[PDB]
Amino acid sequence: CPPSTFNCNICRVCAGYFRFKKFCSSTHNAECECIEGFHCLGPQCTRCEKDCRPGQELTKQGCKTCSLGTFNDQAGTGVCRPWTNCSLDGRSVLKTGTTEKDVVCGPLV
Ligand SMILES: *[C@@H]1O[C@H](CO)[C@@H](O)[C@H](O)[C@H]1NC(C)=O
Repeated sequence: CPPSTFNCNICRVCAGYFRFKKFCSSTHNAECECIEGFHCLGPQCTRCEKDCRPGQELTKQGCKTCSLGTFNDQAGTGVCRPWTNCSLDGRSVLKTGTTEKDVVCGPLV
């Protein structure tokens, strides 16, 4: 297919933020994937999106901010998880929660 051997047509080129997932051959077209530090945005991978910051998680529709009351301290990986509930643990709140940081509970009251 890169030399004219035509259903085979013209080969896709994977450059920049794209690299080759599957190389082109006589039987099939080349397939792209996103470079490390990036992920496919949409089902066909027409765009790449930068891996998510802390305070976000990777969904099927790209990076999304953690919903209020959840956090993700990891950069480029992990899931938004609920804040520690100090009250259920018999403790009080010493430092409040954020999208990036869990609540810090105090000593046993
Ligand atoms: C902890 O969970 C209890 C039980 O549902 C609830 O009363 C309390 O408001 C919760 N607090 C936080 C900070 O999540």
